[PDB]
Amino acid sequence: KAVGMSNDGRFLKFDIEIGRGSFKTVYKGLDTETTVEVAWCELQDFKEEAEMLKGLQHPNIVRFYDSWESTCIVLVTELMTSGTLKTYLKRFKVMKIKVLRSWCRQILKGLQFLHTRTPPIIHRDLKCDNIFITGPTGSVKIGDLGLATLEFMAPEMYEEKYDESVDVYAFGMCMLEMATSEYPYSECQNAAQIYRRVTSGVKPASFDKVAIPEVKEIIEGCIRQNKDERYSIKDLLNHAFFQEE
Repeated sequence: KAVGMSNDGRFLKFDIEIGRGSFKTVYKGLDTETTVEVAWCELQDFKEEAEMLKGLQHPNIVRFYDSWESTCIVLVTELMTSGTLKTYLKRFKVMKIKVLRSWCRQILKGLQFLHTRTPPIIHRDLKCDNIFITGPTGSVKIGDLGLATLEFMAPEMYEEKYDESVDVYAFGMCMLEMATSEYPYSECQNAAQIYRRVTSGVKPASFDKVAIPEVKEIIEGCIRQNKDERYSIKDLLNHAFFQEE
C-alpha cells in the first residue's frame, strides 16, 4: 500500500501503478493536506521550471503540485481520470462544432496564461494526447507541463529556436486533428519528409479535409512558416469563430 512520501510529509506514494512508459511511470499518490488522490510520476534519470510550475494554477491547465529529485525525478500532478482528446477522437470518431469551439477556446486560454507568466512558459510539446478532459460534459486541461525539458513542430524549432508562436503552430495542428480525426502529415512517413514539407511551407494534406471554412481559416494562420505572420493568441481569440458562441 503506502511506500514513500515527499520530503515534507505532504505527498504519499502508493504501490499501485496507474500508468507506465518508456521514460515515465505513474503511481497513485495522495496529497495528505487535502486527502485528494494525485499522480505520482517517476522519471528515469528543471530548476527554474519547477519554480514556475509549482505556483501555477488555471482552470485549463493540469495542476502541477511539486517536483524533486528522489534519492529518479518525481512530478506530482493532478490526476486526470477521463482520458485525452486523442482518445476522445477515437471514441466518438468525430468532434462536433459546439465542442470544437469550446475546447479550442479553452486550450487557447490555457496557452495564453502560460505565455503571460513572467517569465513566459512555452509548452513546446502540445498535442491531442496531452490535452486532458475533465469529463464527458466538461472542460479541457493542458497537461505534461514539466516534460518538454529532457508533427506539431514549427519549422524554426529544427534550428533549435522557439518562441511563444510554436505553441500556436501546435494548437493549429491540434485543431486540424480535432477537425479531421487523423494524424497530420500521415501522408508522409519519416521525419525527414515532414521536415522538408514543413520548411518549404507545404501544408499537411489533411488540411483540405476540413469541413468548416472558418476553422480551416484558423488552422491556416496558426501554421504559417514565418512565425511573425502567425496569429497571436489575441488574434485567434478575436476571430469570429471564437467570438460567435
